[PDB]
Amino acid sequence: TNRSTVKISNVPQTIVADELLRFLELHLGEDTVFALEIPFARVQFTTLEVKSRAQLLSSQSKLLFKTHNLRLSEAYDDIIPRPVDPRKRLDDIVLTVGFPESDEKRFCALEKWDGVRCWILTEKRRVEFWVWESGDCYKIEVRFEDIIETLSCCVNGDASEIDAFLLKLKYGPKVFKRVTVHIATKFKSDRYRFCKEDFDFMWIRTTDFSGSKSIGTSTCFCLEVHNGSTMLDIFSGLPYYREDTLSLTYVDGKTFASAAQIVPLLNAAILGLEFPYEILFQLNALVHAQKISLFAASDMELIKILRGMSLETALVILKKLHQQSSICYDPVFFVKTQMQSVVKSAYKRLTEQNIMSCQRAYVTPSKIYLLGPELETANYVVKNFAEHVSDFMRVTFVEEDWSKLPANALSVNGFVKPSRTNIYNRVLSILGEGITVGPKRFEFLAFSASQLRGNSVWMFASNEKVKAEDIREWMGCFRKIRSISKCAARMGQLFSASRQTLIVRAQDVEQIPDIEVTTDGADYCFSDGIGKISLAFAKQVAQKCGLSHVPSAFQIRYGGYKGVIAVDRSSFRKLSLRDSMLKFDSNNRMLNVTRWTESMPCFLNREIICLLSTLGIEDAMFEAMQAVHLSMLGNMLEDRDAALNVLQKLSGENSKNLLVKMLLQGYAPSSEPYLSMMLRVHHESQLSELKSRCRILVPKGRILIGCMDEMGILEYGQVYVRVTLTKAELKSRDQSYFRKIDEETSVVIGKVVVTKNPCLHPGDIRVLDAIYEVHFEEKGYLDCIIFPQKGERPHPNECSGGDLDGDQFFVSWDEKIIPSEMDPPMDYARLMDHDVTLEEIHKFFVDYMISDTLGVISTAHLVHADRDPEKARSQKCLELANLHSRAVDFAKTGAPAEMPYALKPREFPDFLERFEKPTYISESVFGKLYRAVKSSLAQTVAYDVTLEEAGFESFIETAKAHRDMYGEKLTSLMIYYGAANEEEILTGILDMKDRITLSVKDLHKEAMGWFEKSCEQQKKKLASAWYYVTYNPNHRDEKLTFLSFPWIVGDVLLDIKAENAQRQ
Ligand SMILES: [Mg+2]
Repeated sequence: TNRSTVKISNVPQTIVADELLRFLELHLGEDTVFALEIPFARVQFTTLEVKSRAQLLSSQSKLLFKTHNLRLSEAYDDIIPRPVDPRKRLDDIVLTVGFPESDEKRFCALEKWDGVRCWILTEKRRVEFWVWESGDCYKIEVRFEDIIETLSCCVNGDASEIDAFLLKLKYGPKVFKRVTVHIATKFKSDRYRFCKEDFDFMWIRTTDFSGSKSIGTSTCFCLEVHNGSTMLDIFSGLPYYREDTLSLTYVDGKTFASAAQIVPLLNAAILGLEFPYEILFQLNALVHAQKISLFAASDMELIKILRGMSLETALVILKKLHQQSSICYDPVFFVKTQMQSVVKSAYKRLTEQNIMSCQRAYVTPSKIYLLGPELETANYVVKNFAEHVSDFMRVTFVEEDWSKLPANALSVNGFVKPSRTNIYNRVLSILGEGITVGPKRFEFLAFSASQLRGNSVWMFASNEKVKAEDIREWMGCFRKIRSISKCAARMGQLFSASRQTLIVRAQDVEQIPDIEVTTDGADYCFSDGIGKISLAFAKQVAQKCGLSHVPSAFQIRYGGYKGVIAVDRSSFRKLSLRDSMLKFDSNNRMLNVTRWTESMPCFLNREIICLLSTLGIEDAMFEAMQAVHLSMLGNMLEDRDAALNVLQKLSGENSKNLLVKMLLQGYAPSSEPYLSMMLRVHHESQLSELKSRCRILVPKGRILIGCMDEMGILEYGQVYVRVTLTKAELKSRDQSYFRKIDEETSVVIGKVVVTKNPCLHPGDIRVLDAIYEVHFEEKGYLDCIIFPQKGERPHPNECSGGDLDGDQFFVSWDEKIIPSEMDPPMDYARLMDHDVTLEEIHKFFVDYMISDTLGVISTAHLVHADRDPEKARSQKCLELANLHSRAVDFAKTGAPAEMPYALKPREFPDFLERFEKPTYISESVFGKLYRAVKSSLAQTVAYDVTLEEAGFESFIETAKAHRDMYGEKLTSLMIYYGAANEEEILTGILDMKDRITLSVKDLHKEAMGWFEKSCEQQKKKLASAWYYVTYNPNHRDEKLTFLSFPWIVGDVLLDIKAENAQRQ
């Protein structure tokens, strides 16, 4: 319960471990100390009886070495994780990994290991098995969440009822390797040495040590323990322990041994002509999800039954097999039952609805996890190659728990050289040789920047029609690119979502030169990515995007000139691009607009709050703004303000949202059940965000796309910010921070704080001056901060490392957070002849995994910023800001940003919900916001529908089938991914693709709803909407529990409600 690791009190640095080893011998029992640490010293004892006796002697205060007293304090983190309970440390056991081969009582002994040291750790929730395969030692650790079922087994004779203990895993263990340095053993106390049993060496994560790779291809661990008197262990401490002991007999698992370093959990080549894109992937998906066993899919019966039957029914039956949460030990029986009890548009929907059925694969450190076809937003590559959409595969590299791969897993990081571990080599080998799910071999083609951040890789099966290399030829990569950075940029440019604007003539594209100052040594270009566009081209681009207004600037990727282009009414050339926007060469002379300039609501971040506090904004100022935010959030369940205060701006909802529709012209949020539940979900999301990432909205502030003034009027330290006034801002206008330009928009006149999204170094917070230019009408910039054309240094450049390639700048006129003084900024300062190879791109991906994520670097900066007197100007914080800049620049220079141990957060703020880390209270630097958030958190309508929304007699009742079909589809989606009882598009938002899986059934319902409507439409569309409302609300006692079927036609329902209210 304490791990016997006692944090020693103040001790001198001139202390010998052998001295304390022998001194403790004269004070406690003989050889009764396990481990010892001296840098805040730690001593681990053998048991909890020898511990609490030193504490008893510590309370007696007798122990005093030399002239220094010892105050043995509370138990800190374990020096070496060992089970203090003598019984929990099981040694010399027989461990066999396998799967139940679809019988629930027979086990595939894939590989048997003898001498396994099973350490069942409760405080640190993990059971670590120490194996000794070959000549090296490996540790197999389950995580107490891997175990979905622990069973009491009887593998040998029935004389002993309890002989083995099964450990059914759902994610798969993390395998480590015993690697030593053979260095001097003393090192005073040393970190892992001084142990009684010589627990030296390091534990680096590696792959399946078994030649047969039995660890990966096994979903269960069997622990043949010598004694069955261990009921107390392997009990409710191990999750899901049934008391019903099962008789388990071993079977030969030699037929499932695969030596392939890729995809160790797939079916063998025992298929004649079976289609792998629709069964083998789905069968392997079932095996990985453990819905059926590996022998359940490799058996002749199921293979022959699926081969004989139709493919569409096969997809349906395999999906239904994947539906149930238990392990189907009789997939043949399930398939036969669904066959006998069968109860009897087009795949190219991405060309129209921009949604693909992608077959993603999470490649863990030692296992493959195929996840079948899943609906996500389509990208340009599949948009072009929809003929082979089933040949794509979104390969993601995870850490055996569907979590992000740690840098420690892929790199060792007391070491002389950063030697990459076996996980990095495995990822490189998989990216090279590809994933082979049967006949289809998925080999790497390219990845996106977000995919790089998400550790996701696309792989194409080399179909006979088009090879996986020809698509790379289409995308323009690996053709003539010379640098890995620009190769990755070109690869990612064709994956990010965008809108295809008008095709632009190459002759109409002017090339206006860049603006560079080149002062103070650094070469700084003012027009780093900002271009131009004519007003006519702007209007046609706007209507191409889908807007009725002309945005000030568009973030574009036209050809290779990636950047943002502003609307100049003086400009007559169509596109007037620049050289500084060039990233790669491309003949695709057509605009690809990602996002335009809109007045996106502002919201602070923990990094922005940290820097503003460091520059001199008191914590009592942020707390007041968060108090206003929490006041706005508390009454959203009880006031109509949520229509234009929470959903409109705090969340991603807009004027076309259904909740906004029924709140702008509807009743209170708590009146309607669907409205109340969706508003409660939004409330939970906003509170969780504000508690995690302090998105404190500033009404006097807007996050705006950076832009440059194309005329020389704006000077250094001066910016132009003309923003369309919000409704609340329209109500309270004509202030010192604004002046009326039009009936709708106003330009800031006062001081403005400007910083980029990362915003980690004190100095990116720039207190610029918002000035009104007499040329506001001539150029008409809107919802975009206008950086000066000339000056000592470009303002986005001194905003950390920002530039006008579409980077959004945090701009707020709110005087409360505007610093009195601004810190002077950081400096923010190779075409190898070997060209770009596929292996080089794989190495770039691997090294990006080596580099620590921007999120963890920002979190560590927060940790080191919440205690130091200089919050962000601290040496730790400045060095880690430089490291964060290196991590951002990794997309340009492939040097991983390995955060050192000195910069690692030893103890984490209470604001960050890091339960594994040792938390310290953070009442110093705006940690009061978390406490305020917690304090704020811890402070049918059928008749109404039939009256004010269903006045016209519908009497259709055709929506009952939809409620039994679309409701069935929603229940299927909830069973597949969801966990709550929500039936709306936010079902998975408790979410990356749940809004895509959902809102498609509603889109299917919308198609189904109009299909059942014969159109006028008052007798068809309104009738169907009223029938759905009556089916859901009036018969809510039925077995539907949806409350969202009428919301699929919710626009029509709200229109009918307004029409009935208009007639009244
Ligand atoms: Mg940028």
